[PDB]
Amino acid sequence: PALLRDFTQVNWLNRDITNMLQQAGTKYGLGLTETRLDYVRLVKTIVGH
Amino acid sequence: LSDDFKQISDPKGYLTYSVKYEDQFTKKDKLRASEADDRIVGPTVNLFK
Amino acid sequence: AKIATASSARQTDVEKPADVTFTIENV
Amino acid sequence: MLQQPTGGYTTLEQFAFTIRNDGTNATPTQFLQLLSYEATENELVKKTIPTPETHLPSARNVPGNVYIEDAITQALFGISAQNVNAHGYFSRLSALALPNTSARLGLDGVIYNSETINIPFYDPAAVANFAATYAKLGNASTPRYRADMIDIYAHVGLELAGTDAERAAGVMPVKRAKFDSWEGSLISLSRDVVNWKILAFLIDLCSLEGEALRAFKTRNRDVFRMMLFIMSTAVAANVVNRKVTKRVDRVLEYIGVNSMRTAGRTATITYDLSRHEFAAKFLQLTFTRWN
Amino acid sequence: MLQQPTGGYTTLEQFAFTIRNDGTNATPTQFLQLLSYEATENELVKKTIPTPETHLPSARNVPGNVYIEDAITQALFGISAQNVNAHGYFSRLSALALPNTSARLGLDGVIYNSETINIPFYDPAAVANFAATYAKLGNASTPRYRADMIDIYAHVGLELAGTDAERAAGVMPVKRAKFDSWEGSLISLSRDVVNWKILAFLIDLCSLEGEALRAFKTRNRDVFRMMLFIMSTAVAANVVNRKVTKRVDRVLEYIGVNSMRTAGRTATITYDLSRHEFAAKFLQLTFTRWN
Amino acid sequence: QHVDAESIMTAPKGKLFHLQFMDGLLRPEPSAFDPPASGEDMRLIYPLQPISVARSMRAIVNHNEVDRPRGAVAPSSYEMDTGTLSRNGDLLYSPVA
Repeated sequence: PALLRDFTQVNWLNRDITNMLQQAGTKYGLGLTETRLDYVRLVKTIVGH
Repeated sequence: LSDDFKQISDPKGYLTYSVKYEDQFTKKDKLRASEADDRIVGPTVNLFK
Repeated sequence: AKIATASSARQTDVEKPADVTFTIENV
Repeated sequence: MLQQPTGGYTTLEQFAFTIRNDGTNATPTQFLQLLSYEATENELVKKTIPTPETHLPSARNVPGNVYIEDAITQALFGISAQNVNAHGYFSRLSALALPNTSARLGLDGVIYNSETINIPFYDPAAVANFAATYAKLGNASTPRYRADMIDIYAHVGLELAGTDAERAAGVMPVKRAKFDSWEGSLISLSRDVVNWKILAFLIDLCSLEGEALRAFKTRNRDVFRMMLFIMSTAVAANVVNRKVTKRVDRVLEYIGVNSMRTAGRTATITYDLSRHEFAAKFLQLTFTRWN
Repeated sequence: MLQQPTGGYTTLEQFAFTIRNDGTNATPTQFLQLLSYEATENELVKKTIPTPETHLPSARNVPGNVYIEDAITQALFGISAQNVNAHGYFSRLSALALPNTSARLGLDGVIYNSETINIPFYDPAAVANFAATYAKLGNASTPRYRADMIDIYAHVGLELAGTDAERAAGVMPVKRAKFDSWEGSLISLSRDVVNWKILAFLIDLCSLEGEALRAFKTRNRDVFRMMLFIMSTAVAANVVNRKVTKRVDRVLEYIGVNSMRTAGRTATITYDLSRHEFAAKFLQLTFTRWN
Repeated sequence: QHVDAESIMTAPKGKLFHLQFMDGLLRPEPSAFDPPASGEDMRLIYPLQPISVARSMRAIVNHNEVDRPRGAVAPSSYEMDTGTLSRNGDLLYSPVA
C-alpha cells in the first residue's frame, strides 16, 4: 500500500493514503537509497536497497 | 574457505499478504498508464483488485 | 502517380442497443 | 584572475573546508577533540630531513587538458586510486613556472594551453612559484631520486597528537588514538576530504611572505592536521573496536609508525606500494617548506 | 487540543456551515426564507417526551480507528446509507466518557487509541460530557429500549415553520411547505449538509453552561433548523411540482407528520426502516437536551 | 462446515477445532420487487476476543461514488514508512514532528 497512491478507482481509499503521505510523519520510497555504510570495500561494494 | 552463509538473488520475508475476492464487483472503466508507470506499481495493483 | 484525382469521405456512425451485464458496481 | 588576497587565498571563503560530521557539517578545529590519546611505552626521535634534488621533468605539452590538481588530491586521500604515479601529467605542469607561457591554471583546478574568457584563474605569478616546487614530486618514483618513507612519519605523529611540550622538545612517546565513531566513519571522512580544492591551500603556501605567512600557519594549523590524520590512517596497522555502554569506538593503533601496509582492508582506506612512493615524496616537500 | 473557546466551539470559524445555493454558497439564515407556508385544516398537539433509559453499551476496544463522527452525519442526512445501526462502532465510543482513558477524539472526527502528535483534538473533558449522552443512541434498536417515532415529529414542524405565537402556545395547524427550486435541489442540499462536521455542534452542546448556552441557542437557531428540514424531507409523503410563469416550484406535502415512508423515491432522499429506528432515538436526545 | 450445539458440550479439553465466522459487509441488497420473509435467522454462538487481529485494510469498494462504506478500514501509517538506518546498526522510523 501507498505505492498504489493513484491507481485505484476506490475513491474513498485513495484519500487516507494521500493524507498520511503528506503529514511529514511518514515518507515512502523504494530504490537505491543513501547509506552510512557506503563505499566500504570487501570484495565489491556495499549499497543499500 | 569455510563458507558459512549462502547468498540469494531476492529476499523472501516472513510476513506476506492474502486476499478474498468478490467475483461480482467489476468497474466498467479499463484505465491505462505508461510501461514504467506500470512496472514499479504493477503487481501491487493485482493484489488489490 | 499518373493523374491527380479527388476522393470523398463521410464520418460514420456506430451504435448497438444497450447490452445486459450481470456484474454489480457499488456496495 | 582574482589577483591575490593579502593574508592568503584561503581567507577568500568561496572555497573552504568542512568535514561532514554525519548529518551536520562542521569545522576541522571542532572535529579534532572527539579523539583522545593513549601514551604507550614506545619512543620516536625527530629525525632531520634531507634536501630535495632539483631536477623537475622537462617541458613537453602533449595536449590533454590535464587535471593536475584533481590528480594530486586523489592519491593522498582518494579511495583506492590507480596509476597515480604515471609520468605524463606532471611533465606538462612544470611548463607553468616558466616566465612568459600561454598556459594558465584554471581556478577549478584544470590546466589549459593558451587561455579562455569564460573561466577565471590564478594570476601567472602565484602559480609560477607553486609549480616551481610541486613539479618535483613528478619523478619521486625514480630509483635514484626517490624519497624515504620509514622515517618522515616521525613528524606526522607530533602534529596529530603532538603535545605542545612535545613539539617544543624533540621526542614524543608513541601514542594510540581513539575517538567516538559511526561505523562507516573512516571511509566517510576520506570520501569527504577529496573535494577540498587542496590546490588553493598549496598555491598560496609558496606565495605568502614573511608576515602574511606567520599568520597563515597560525590559523590553518587545523586544515593541515586534518589531511594528516586521514592520511595517517591508511598507514597504522591494527584497528580495534571497543563496545562500551551503548557507544561504539574506533582505535587507530599507532599514530607515528609505518606498519608498511593494510591498516584495515575493510575498516579504512588502503595504500598500495605506488602510494608510499608518492605520499612520502609529497610530505618531504610540504613539511620542509612548511617549516 | 484547542482547549475550548468560551461562547462555543462553533464561534471558532475554522469549521462553519454553508448551504450551496447553486453556483453561490450562502448562510442557513439566508436560505430559510425562499420557502412559504400553507396552513391546512389539520392539527398537531405538542406531546411530552419520555426519559431515556440510562444503559449505554459497555467498553470493548476492538481496534478500528472508528469514524464515529462520520457515521453519525451519514445516517441522518446521508443519501441511502447502509448498516447504520450496527453495534460495533458505538460500543467503542462509550469508552470516551471514562475519566482517565488513553483515547482521544480527533478534531477531524476520527477516534484513536493512545494518541498522536501531528493531530490536534478536543480536550478530554469536552468529549467526556459529550459521549456521556450520545453513546446511548448506540442501542436505540433493542426491542426493550427502543424509541418512539410517530410522535416526536410533532416538534420537527414547529421549528421548521413554527410561528412564534405557535411555539409560544402548544398546538400548530398542519402546514404545507413550498419554495423556489432548481430541479436537483433536494438531493443537492442533502449531498451538501453531510460535510458540516456535525460533531462540533454536538460536542459543545453538552459543554456550554448557563450563560454561554443562552447565547448559543439564540444564534445557531438556524444551523439546527437546517438539518431539521433536510431530515423532515425524507418523511413527508407527496412531492408536487408547480409550473408557474417561467418558474418551477417544489412542494413538501406535510411538515409535521410521519407518513412512514417514501417521500419521493426520486425527487428526494429516502429513509429505510433501520433509519426511523435511528433518526428517532437521535431526536429524542438532542431535543430533550436542547430544551 | 457446520458444527452442532450438542458437540460443543462434549468436545475433549485439549482438542482445538476451527469454527468459521461469517462476514457480510459487502453484500448487495435485494431488489424492490420480490417475495417477503417469515420469522428468520437465529444465531447461537459468539466469540468474546475479538477474533480479528490481522487486518491492514478491509472491503476496498466505494459507496455511492465519493465516500467510505460504513465499517471499512484503510492501511495504517506504519506499513507505509521506510525509515533510515540507526546511528550505527539497525533500523529507525520517521522521526515524528
